[PDB]
Amino acid sequence: MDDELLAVLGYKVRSSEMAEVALKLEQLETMMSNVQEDGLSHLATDTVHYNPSELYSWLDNMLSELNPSTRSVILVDSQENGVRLVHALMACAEAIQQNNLTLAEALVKQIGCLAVSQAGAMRKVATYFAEALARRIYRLTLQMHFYETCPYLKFAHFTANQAILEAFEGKKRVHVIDFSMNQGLQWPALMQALALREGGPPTFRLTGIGPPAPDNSDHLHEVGCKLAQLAEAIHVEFEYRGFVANSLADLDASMLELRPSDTEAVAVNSVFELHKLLGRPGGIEKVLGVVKQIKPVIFTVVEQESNHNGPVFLDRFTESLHYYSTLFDSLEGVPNSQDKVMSEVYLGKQICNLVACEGPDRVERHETLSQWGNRFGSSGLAPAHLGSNAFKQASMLLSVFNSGQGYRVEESNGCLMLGWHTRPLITTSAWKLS
Amino acid sequence: KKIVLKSSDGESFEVEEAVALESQTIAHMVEDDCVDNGVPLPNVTSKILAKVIEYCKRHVEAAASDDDLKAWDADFMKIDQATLFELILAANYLNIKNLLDLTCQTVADMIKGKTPEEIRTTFNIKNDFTPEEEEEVRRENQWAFE
Amino acid sequence: IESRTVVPLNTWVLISNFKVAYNILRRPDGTFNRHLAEYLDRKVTANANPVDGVFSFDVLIDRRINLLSRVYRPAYADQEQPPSILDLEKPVDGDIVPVILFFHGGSFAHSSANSAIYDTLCRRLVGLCKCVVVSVNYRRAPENPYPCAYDDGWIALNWVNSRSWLKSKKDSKVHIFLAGDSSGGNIAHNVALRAGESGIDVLGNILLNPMFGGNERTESEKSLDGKYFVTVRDRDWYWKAFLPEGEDREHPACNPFSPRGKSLEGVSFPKSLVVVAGLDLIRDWQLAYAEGLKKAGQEVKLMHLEKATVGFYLLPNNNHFHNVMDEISAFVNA
Amino acid sequence: NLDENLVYEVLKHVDAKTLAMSSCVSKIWHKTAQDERLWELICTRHWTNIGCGQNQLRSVVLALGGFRRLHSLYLWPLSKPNPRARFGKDELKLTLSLLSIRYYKKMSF
Ligand SMILES: C=C1C[C@]23C[C@@]1(O)CC[C@H]2[C@@]12C=C[C@H](O)[C@@](C)(C(=O)O1)[C@H]2[C@@H]3C(=O)O
Repeated sequence: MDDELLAVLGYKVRSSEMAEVALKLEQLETMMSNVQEDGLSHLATDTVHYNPSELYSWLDNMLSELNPSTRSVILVDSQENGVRLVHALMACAEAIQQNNLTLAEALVKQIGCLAVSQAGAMRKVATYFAEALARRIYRLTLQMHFYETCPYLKFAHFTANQAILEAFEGKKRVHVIDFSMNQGLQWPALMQALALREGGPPTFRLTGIGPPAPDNSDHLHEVGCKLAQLAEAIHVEFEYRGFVANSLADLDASMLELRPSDTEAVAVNSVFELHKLLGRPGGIEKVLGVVKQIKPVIFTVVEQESNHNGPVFLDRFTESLHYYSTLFDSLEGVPNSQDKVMSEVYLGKQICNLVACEGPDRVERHETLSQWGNRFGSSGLAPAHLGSNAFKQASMLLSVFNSGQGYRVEESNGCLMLGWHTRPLITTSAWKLS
Repeated sequence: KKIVLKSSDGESFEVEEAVALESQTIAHMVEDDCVDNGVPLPNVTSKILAKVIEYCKRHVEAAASDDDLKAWDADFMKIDQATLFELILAANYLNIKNLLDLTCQTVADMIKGKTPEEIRTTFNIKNDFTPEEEEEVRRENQWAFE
Repeated sequence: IESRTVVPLNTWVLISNFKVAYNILRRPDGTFNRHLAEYLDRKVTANANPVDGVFSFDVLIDRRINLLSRVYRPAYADQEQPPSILDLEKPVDGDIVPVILFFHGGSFAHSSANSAIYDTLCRRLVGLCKCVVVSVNYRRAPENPYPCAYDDGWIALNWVNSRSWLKSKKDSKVHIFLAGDSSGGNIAHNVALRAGESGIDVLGNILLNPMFGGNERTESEKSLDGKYFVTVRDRDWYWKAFLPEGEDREHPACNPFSPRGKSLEGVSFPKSLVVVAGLDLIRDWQLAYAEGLKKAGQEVKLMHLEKATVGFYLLPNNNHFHNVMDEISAFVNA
Repeated sequence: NLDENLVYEVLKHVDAKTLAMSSCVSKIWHKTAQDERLWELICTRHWTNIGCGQNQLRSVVLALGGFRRLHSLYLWPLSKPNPRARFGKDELKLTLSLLSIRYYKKMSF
């Protein structure tokens, strides 16, 4: 088994391999002492490291290269009168859970009256939550602006591109299945990086799936035409094919017109879309089974690191309150503009759908890394550790804006998290067939 | 082999054969033959021709230690504006890469660190931009002013 | 071969891995490879749910400089359910409760408040001491040189002193003990010296292998050079990345008992407990600091460790860990 | 009385900041400021071990909007904290991804 003291210390070393680890450490020590600073520079900049917690594999890779639950809360000083706000809000939630409606309405009015005189992000989140509670009582551009004013989508896109590119080395025919095409702001970077590779850009096939058009439009066609024009301007082959579907449970491995895997690699992408499917019983297992039938080489998953699928209403309400108050706090240094206001509207719709709605209509059921891990590992899927290059690119991304203040990136168990200081917010990971 | 060069005014200069190959235009003329009398250079001043003659002669003599040439070409550039411009034009005309490189490096060094105020005083040029376009270009390069 | 006989296998492996990782990372120019350092570091997250009688949460004290700190306090006996977010700032119960303001090491350029090793150390301190612990996250050199860390510590101390939920019935004041390890010892000493002439009364200091230096090489650096996981080159590199450019190791931040430094005699300074590891290269400087404190007229207790190396307080599988913890508990609960 | 090519030869041996400052003095200097060779050579001054040929990078950058925007939009903010720091392959990848995304944004269906 594992050494207990090392395990709590934060390292994964087997008890039966301690002597081997020490011997490898001493050999690495002598090898580094033999070489000059050139070897140190080579390991500092040229090489990459995977899964630093596994000391055995990390040391072996270094030797080969040299010689070829849990809840997190952060408090903010700007809570002079917020204590009464949380008191009233939790009282209203409990009263809602206690089949009492008149008290809930009175408490909603009290929250409104108290938030009238408040000044801060507390005011905004309290107003949105009060509106959500009013909607619950009564029943008893978005993404572009969010992308432009928040770093979540950019970080997710760049980490996904790095993972896919690292998984697409030494291949001549590639194919990408995207479960959320959206606006296609991620693929230009991937195609530009694949154009400047070492060996020549291979054939690039893209198959996208998106939600049905509310106004019966051809957004997928426009995105495909734009991407084809960009590919022509970059001199890379490109085949595009767009699909319309209400949910991912109706897909099939034979309806995608998949070419044989022995002659072409397949990569599946997903960004903030796998949690909208947990509301329907049995859908996620079928989607994972069809992914297994696809037999891809990589599966990129980006989610929000918070538990919002609890059976108890009050628990979900509390943790969602704290997560969204942290989110609204993290958006105070951004200067005022229409983008900021419209993204607060986006987050308000987020809160309203998460709180007021119930049943299969509610699609906003997030989960943390652990449960996703057991869900993926029940179908024969193994993890795939990311490297330090993605970490560094994410660091530069977060350093482009606000002088790199507040938001931090961390690694754990082969996955990356972007968060406000020490509070994880977004988790990105990669999986493969076992 | 001795080569006679004739200037615009009428002065005659005597040059050698190995130095002639330094000017690749003269070498290209030579490999095509059809050269018996002195090659005339119409649009070239005599003193500039003498200066470039001294430069090329010194360079070939030194080539046949780096600090010595660095100091020599440093001492060469003790000429004013007019001689510098004439030498640049001559180096363009007879196409000597080293002399042109040195003159352009010297002029780039003396324009380094200047402002849109200092350059106009340095070269005595006329500012032909209207206040609107001048403000526009200043705003475009406003990062350079902080 | 000498190191494998003094410390157990697990501590040897851990310290060797740390030394190798920091060695692949040091730059002769003076720059710091921050990104790979952050990637290789192991961190943890706060857990408000009590785990073995200890829970934790983060507080953002300052926003201009992103000054953050983590608070550990014992589990509530009267609350069977896990404490709520509103219950996090509950006033303390007990006639006298001490709070420990803790500073971590890393030669001013490594580790963080939310690092796994210091999280475990603070949890064990809370469990054995039965006290509240505040771990400060100060800025790290060389991107943020002197005097950023002292300002961060001063702001954290002012924040801790001004709280109303960490108070005592007996005298209506706060019982603050400053503690630090490695670089934290220097930070704690400087903050205590600053606060002595400011109004905030400090109860005691707990220094675990304090970091102090000078130009004159001592008799312990030569014999122990590179034999117990610590060499001299790293010492000069770290001291160069800290002090202002164009300064030697006789700066007051490097050597408090320097001709340019202020004399401690005639000034207020709390009692201190200095723990010195014998088999470390900076033993002589630590002993010199202890004797300077003794000669200045301030109370100081020396705990000379005969056969202990650096990082002896990271695993409980040795015998000196228990002695140090017992001595600290006796020192604070006096 | 300077001609076009000689001004290019002069501005060849000048740095980025001085070239930007001299882009404003006069119209001829302004025209000689935007030639892509000068900004290409300025951009490829702190790049080592890129891993790809210069011709392909030049063609792609020209297709995506030129080297002037590449320098003045992403490279300068990156070099602002530490001016004396060489940019590896990762900074190039990030900057090129940002430029391609911007070109995708600005272009019409
Ligand atoms: C270069 C260094 C610096 C070490 C000693 C070492 O030789 C190896 C790594 C550092 C360190 C890591 C964690 C602990 O805080 C420390 C006191 C130790 O034992 O080892 C740390 C200690 C220190 O920061 O002084």
